[PDB]
Amino acid sequence: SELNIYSARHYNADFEIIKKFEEKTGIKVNHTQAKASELIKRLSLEGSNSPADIFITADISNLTEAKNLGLLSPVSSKYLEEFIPAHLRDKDKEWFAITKRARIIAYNKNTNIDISKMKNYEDLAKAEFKGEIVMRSATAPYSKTLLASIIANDGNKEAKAWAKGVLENLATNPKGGDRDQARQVFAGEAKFAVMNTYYIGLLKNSKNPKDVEVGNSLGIIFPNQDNRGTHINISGIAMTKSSKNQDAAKKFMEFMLSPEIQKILTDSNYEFPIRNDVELSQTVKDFGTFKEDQIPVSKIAENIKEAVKIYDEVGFR
Ligand SMILES: [Fe+3]
Repeated sequence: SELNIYSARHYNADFEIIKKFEEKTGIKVNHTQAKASELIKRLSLEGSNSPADIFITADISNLTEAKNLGLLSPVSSKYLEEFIPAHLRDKDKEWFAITKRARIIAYNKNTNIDISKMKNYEDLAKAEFKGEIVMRSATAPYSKTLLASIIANDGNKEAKAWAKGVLENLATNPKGGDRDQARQVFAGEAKFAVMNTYYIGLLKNSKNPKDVEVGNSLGIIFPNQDNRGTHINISGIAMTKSSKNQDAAKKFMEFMLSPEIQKILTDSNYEFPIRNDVELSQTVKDFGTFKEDQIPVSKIAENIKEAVKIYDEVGFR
């Protein structure tokens, strides 16, 4: 049992990546998957005695929460610092992006839909869109971090108004993740879905013909193009403080930023690579170009508590 990974990622593409690491290094990987909230509690209760070496997330704020709970340890790697831009890794060297993703607003491009008035995140909360929006639970990392970014940019008053309006505008109570919101848009149960870009790729390229149809129907609004740009989040990685296979851990972290693995992440999981010398997959190119929010993801995550607070006060959960 040579490397223990606790991962909140939820993608079949990761199995190939793991196997590739094992074949390269001879290290066997023990892969545990659960919700980030459950992995953080588990690392908290296991403490110093945890078998965990690596914590992997699909969200910045999950990494920062683990950090701020003393659950991680710094890794100083020339390899990671050379290929990951400073804005996409912890100043204190305890977490590191492996990919980027954008949380966008999707519509059914196989319909005539006026998207002229759905340009910014704030537009989701607008009375005119009552009954026309779908979004997953406020307890989801993607949901919490998106609201954190709205607080970071617009402050808590506007953020609360936004959360209230979104709640009031939901076509249905939240059910499932991003792909279920996409299915709702395909089916005509809602006009707009808040979702991550890579799910569009996963759907368009799915083994399931029904999901291919859903994916093929989706058009992308990259919100806030006229101003601050679209919300970016990261999938990221850290060494746990509990790590006893630290050699292997640092090897795996560097491996995640290697050319072939960054290529798999965009080719097979439709995410944006962190490395600036890896070609995007054709599906990802097809999402189109867009302006990104320039706020550091670390600063977003500083507003995570107020995000959970607001969602609670407004009546989510
Ligand atoms: Fe995801």
